[PDB]
Amino acid sequence: FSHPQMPKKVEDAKIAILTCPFEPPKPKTKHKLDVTSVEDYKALQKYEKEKFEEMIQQIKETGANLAICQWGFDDEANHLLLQNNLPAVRWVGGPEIELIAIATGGRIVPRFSELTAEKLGFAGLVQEISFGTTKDKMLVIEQCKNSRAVTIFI
Amino acid sequence: LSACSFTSDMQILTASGDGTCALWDVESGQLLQSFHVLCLDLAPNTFVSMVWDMRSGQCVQAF
Amino acid sequence: MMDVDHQIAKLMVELSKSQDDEIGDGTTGVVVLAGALLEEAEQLLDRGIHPIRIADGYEQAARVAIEHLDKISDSVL
Amino acid sequence: TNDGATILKQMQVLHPAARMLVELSKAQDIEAGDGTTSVVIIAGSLLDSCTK
Amino acid sequence: VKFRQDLMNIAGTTLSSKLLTHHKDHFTKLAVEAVLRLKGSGNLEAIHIIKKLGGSLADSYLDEGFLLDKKIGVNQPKRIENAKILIANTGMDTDKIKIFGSRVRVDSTAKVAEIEHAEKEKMKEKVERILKHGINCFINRQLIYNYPEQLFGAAGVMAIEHADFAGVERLALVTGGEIASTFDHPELVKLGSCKLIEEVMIGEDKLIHFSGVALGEACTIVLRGATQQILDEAERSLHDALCVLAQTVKDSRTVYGGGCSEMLMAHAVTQLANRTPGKEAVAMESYAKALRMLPTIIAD
Amino acid sequence: VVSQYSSLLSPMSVNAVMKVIDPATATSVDLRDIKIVKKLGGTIDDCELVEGLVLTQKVSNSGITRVEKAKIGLIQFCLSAPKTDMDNQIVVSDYAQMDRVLREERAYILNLVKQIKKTGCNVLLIQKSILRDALSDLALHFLNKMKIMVIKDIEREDIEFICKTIGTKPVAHIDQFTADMLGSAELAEEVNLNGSGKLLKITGCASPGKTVTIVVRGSNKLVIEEAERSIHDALCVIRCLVKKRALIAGGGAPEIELALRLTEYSRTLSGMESYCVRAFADAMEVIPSTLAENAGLNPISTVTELRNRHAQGEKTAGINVRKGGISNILEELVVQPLLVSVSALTLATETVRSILKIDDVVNT
Amino acid sequence: EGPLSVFGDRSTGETIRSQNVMAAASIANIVKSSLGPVGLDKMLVDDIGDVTITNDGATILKLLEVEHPAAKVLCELADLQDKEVGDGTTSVVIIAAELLKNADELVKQKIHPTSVISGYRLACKEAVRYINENLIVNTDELGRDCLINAAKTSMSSKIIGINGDFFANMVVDAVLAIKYTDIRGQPRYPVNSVNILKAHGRSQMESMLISGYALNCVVGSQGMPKRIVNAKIACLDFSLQKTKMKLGVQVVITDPEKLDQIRQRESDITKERIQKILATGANVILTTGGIDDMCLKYFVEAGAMAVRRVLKRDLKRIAKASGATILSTLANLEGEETFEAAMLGQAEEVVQERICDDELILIKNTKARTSASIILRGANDFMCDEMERSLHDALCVVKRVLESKSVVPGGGAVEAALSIYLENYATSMGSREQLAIAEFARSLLVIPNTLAVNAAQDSTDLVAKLRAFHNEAQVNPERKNLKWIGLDLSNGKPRDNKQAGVFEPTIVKVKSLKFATEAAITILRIDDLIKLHPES
Ligand SMILES: Nc1ncnc2c1ncn2[C@@H]1O[C@H](COP(=O)(O)OP(=O)(O)O)[C@@H](O)[C@H]1O
Ligand SMILES: Nc1ncnc2c1ncn2[C@@H]1O[C@H](COP(=O)(O)OP(=O)(O)O)[C@@H](O)[C@H]1O
Ligand SMILES: [Mg+2]
Ligand SMILES: [Mg+2]
Ligand SMILES: [Mg+2]
Ligand SMILES: [Mg+2]
Repeated sequence: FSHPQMPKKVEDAKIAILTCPFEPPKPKTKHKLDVTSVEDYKALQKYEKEKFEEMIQQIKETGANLAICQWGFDDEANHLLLQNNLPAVRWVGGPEIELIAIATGGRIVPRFSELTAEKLGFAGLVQEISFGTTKDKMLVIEQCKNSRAVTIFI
Repeated sequence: LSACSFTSDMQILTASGDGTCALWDVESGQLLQSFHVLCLDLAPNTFVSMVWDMRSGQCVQAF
Repeated sequence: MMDVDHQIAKLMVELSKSQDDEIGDGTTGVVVLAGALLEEAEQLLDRGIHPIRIADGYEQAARVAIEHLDKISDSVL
Repeated sequence: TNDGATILKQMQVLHPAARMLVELSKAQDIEAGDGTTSVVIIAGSLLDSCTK
Repeated sequence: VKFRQDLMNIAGTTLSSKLLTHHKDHFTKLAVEAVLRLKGSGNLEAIHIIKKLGGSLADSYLDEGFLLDKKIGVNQPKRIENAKILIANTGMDTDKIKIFGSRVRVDSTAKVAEIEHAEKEKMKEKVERILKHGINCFINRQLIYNYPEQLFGAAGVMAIEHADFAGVERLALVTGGEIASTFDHPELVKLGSCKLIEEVMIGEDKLIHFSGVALGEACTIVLRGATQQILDEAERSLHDALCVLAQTVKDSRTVYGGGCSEMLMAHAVTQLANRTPGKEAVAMESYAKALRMLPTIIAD
Repeated sequence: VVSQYSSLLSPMSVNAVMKVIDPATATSVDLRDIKIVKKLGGTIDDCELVEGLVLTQKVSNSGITRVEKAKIGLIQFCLSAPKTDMDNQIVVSDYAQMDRVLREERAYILNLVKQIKKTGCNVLLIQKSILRDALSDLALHFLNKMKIMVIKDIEREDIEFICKTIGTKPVAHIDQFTADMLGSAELAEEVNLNGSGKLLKITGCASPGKTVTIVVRGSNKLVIEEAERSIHDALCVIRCLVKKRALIAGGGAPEIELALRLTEYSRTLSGMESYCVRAFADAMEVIPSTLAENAGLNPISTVTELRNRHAQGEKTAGINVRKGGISNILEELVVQPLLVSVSALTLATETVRSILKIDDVVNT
Repeated sequence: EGPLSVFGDRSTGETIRSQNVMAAASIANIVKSSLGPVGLDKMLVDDIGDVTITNDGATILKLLEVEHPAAKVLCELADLQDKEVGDGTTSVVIIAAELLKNADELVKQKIHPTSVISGYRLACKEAVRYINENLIVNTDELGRDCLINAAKTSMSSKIIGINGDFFANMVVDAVLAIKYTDIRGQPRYPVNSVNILKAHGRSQMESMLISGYALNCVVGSQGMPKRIVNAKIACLDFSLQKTKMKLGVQVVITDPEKLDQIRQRESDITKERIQKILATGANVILTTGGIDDMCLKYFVEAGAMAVRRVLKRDLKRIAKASGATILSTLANLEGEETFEAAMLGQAEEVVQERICDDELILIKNTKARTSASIILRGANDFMCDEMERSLHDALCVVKRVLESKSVVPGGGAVEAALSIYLENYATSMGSREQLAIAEFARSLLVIPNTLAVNAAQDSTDLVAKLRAFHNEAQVNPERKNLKWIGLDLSNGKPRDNKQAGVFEPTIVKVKSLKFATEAAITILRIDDLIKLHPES
């Protein structure tokens, strides 16, 4: 889990699979945004803050209990996720993202505006697993309804 | 010293045969965090040597 | 039989050869005794005593020991 | 220098026991600041007695 | 009480072989208290071991609170009683708006100065939002630049900066605070608490001391030694003792040492071998022979 | 090596330690509060104890080298053209905008300097700045025209020391630069060390809070380094006295008494450990032997005489180099804190015990 | 090697002491031949054919390539004496080496080095006290003759010694020219404000003392006049060039019509600045920055001089001498861009003088302050360089004499008197300090011995006669006038050096004694050397 103070065990998790980093949007085309006055600076600051709040609210509106991202996120998004009782994991690889989507029966959502309740996955138990005196953690997603994918832990 | 890829000019990425890259900043001059090396390419808040994340201080993608 | 290079080692070898020549027995006791004497002289020198004084004291003690050996000797047929 | 800790640090001793003595002098300097020469001599004398 | 006695015995047996056997009793009490302060958590990283050169090995101790090896700001107070901790992971250092494609493009330096004043006002408003929580101390994971430091000093608030991820996690565990990154909801963020914060003199380095902590589920063990090698070996021995104690806390089943377990297992193996025909009996006997060889080496 | 200068350095070191601590409360001394400055030239007799702050930086002004009743102020921002944290550019599309930019920059710098001057500040310290010009030519000219001493490139690590010394609160934005952030001082002068360099000394302060500076001078580099090391040793001795308030005699007296009493104790430890305790005592006998040997006396006779005198009943008896024999060492005022000897014994014994547990060497 | 196990060499005991004494003696013997009026200069080839001919000890020891640390100590001692006093650089090295040699001789006799160090310290303190109490002459009793004699003594042993009758007057006039007073009324003589220019050509007697300042620069453009009668000097610290916007300013053109106006203003800004400067009546304009061709044309049309790339220290000296003011920028406190006549310096003439196919600017008779400058003429560059070094020594000596108004007799008189007094006084202090002080007194005799040896004369009998004279002066209260008896190297006979005009500043002897004693103590304090092998 991204924030160390998040709960280590989630039951009946409604997983939301996302491939958009929880950061302010960025055009792919070479772009420059011009700030020409103090009002422009204030508008930009408010825009960033409202983008963070809006993305968190959009995630929370679907009723999800767990958010899985692929590209990571920054401090404000992490603390908002912790503050709204939304455990999350970041930097999940692409193959692992699609495996989670298959196992949990949830779709892969490329941006928050397209995230709905029907695209949410489901898992009976999502837990963080320790391995003794090694400070290494590994997330486990299991107890899915009709998981079409399996993993072997040796 | 092998790699001294000056970055976002607020930060400096430096590395050598030690094997642990170091993140410095110009103004303060304080080592922000030493990531547990010959290349220090940045994002074409993250860089690759193993991809590291500023926001978490850990390797995020290995290849 | 040893192939030594240090001069003091050669002195020890010649001491054993002398003991063998005059007596024929005790060729190992002399080396151990000399080593012990020099080992004690090491700390004596470290305490700040001129080595000539150490040698003179060793000679006096050796004279005393030889006299005592003559005293406690026993004769055989 | 006459300082024992500086003398020990400046010359690059190679034997592990000498390195430990250097660290001992450094620790004595840290805790007290004087006697950095006496402590090493005391340790050497203790080990010399340990020989016999 | 019997479990505490078992923890004592296990820590003593683990430390018997190592260099800490000189002060086995003191170090056993030290390690047992350090493990028990975790309140059943397995986080061995919550126990911080600080190695300070000089002093005797018996001078090592477990601080009743927590020790931080960071520094306080310039004009900020050096001592706070009944502290109200706020642990954060924010910028506090020329935090540019995260729209990387943005830039300032004007036609006069007066506009540039106005934008600079706007940036400074944004930092000031951020500091005011932080101070709205009603705090005395502020620990940030990242760096704090001169302007926020001056604002904190004028507010009479300690601003400990550059406390890394481990540092902020340990502070949150020991004081009960919440590692925040936004300050628009002061009522939704829990604040850490402790009776006293001050600076202590350990050897020749100055450290920040947290006393009378609230939760205390994080320990700082100070190691004093005569050489760096002694300090490293003491750290390794304490790591072994803490690991074994944590494992025993996780699983309380215990077996007797001093070769007793090896003798019992080897006796069972020999009993099995006496009932087995063929060369498998010889292999079993060799297995038991190795099991006996273990305490044989111990006695050797 | 600084023993003919002891009559100068020892009171200097005692005063330096006592200035930075509270005698009624302090249990330890932070030696970082006593800064030592090395300047080549002169002799060790030229060492001084500065009650104020000594800076090695050069005054950027010309002709303003002495300020009386100074009002020093620290600046952590830059006195140059405005430059936001974001990427900033100025776009010129008309010819009038050129001299408009010039005039507006001049007005901005002038406003900054006027705001600084209105507070009454006359000595300005500017923190070292990278990626931005801390001091501009316009800023320097304007400050010179208003009779303000300017010292730039102040290191970031010295801010705390300067603030504790002269009582200045650092200022990072011109908005908060007010009178109460200044630190008054009787004199701020840049002195000349007889052609061996220049030092800026700010002596006299309204609130001289627990900080002192020592200027070390010498003929060549080597004696200067050794003088600094010796002064540090003296400060550490006074720190030891501050920590544990116990004084013990010197000149080999503690080692002789320790060897005698440990031999007596070993005689009551019948068994196999008695030999080890005897060896311990004979090893502690070494320090007085070295003391006698270095003085040119006879080590054996001097050591045995000292041991006999200690056994007679007097414990403050040791090697007397001035007289050349054995005498009551307290008459020569050769004393040292007990902490030094206790720490020496404890650390040496721990190191020996650690070494005795090693029985193999493995090459990695 | 052995049980110590250190990767390097180690010398202990008498070996390292002898090595240190050998190194110090080598350094002393390098420069021993260049002491006193009968001394000789030296050639120093710089491995690529560069030749340096000098008699100054500091220059010789600085140009040499030394490796032994105990010898680097003496070289740095000479450099320190040069920096802090300016004279007696060879004497201090010689005295320190002799002190170290005699101290090691005592140590070899099982005298502890601490006793020798204590004796040396006591002897140095007593020698300083005796010099300050008995061997000083007040300059007010003599006048300008004392300064002239001190300068002439300074030029002795130098390439300009024979021409001392002229060079001493030149030095004294130059020093008195730059005299200024500060707060508390202490007169200060800021040497290094006398610019010294070297230009081969005519004989040494053709050296000129400029009543003003000499600039080693030329006018930017050939079109300007090369002589102004009533100069109005304006000093600038910025370049007079085409205006270019800084890094933070960018020119973006969307309407093509504005480009011509922008490019016009790009030079009109500098044109307006130059017009503002010239409108106040300035005739000579000196700037540390560059000047393009169009600005030079403006100055040509205005009929005014303009010198570019002027050194900053030269500009500061010009501003101080002429009463001008350095202006790094044209910006008043009203936010405008002005230049009023109050910043203009004045001079009675500015000339583009020609000196041996080279031209330089002569600013003559600056007002509001008198300045000085010296142009040295010689056979070649080596002569001019040695002249500059000797002239600097003379200026330093005159500065010391004018600041501290006490002088001492020269020619080894002080050394002999100190030797006699110290060997007499050693009988009262200590038992081994007696020997230490006696050896200090004997070591002080190396200066007259070297002076006598250099003159190819019997040193033994001359030093004996000098010692007898000083002993009679010390033991007979009625013959106290014999304290001034020194050495006359021309005839090899004792001579009253006070009436002979052979003087030195007291600070020279005092600082030489203190520095040499400290260096000898520092070297003598070593008894073991560890030389770690290089890592490569
Ligand atoms: N004047 C003196 N007379 C006799 N003994 C002295 C005198 N000064 C110092 N000592 C002794 O010399 C020993 C060594 O002190 P020193 O060399 O200054 O530092 P360190 O203890 O680090 O070697 C001390 O134990 C002290 O007792
Ligand atoms: N005219 C003179 N007659 C006799 N002795 C002189 C005369 N001029 C100088 N001396 C002596 O010669 C000594 C050597 O001076 P010198 O070597 O030229 O100075 P430095 O040591 O700076 O090179 C001086 O101590 C001085 O007393
Ligand atoms: Mg036999
Ligand atoms: Mg000491
Ligand atoms: Mg074990
Ligand atoms: Mg001279």
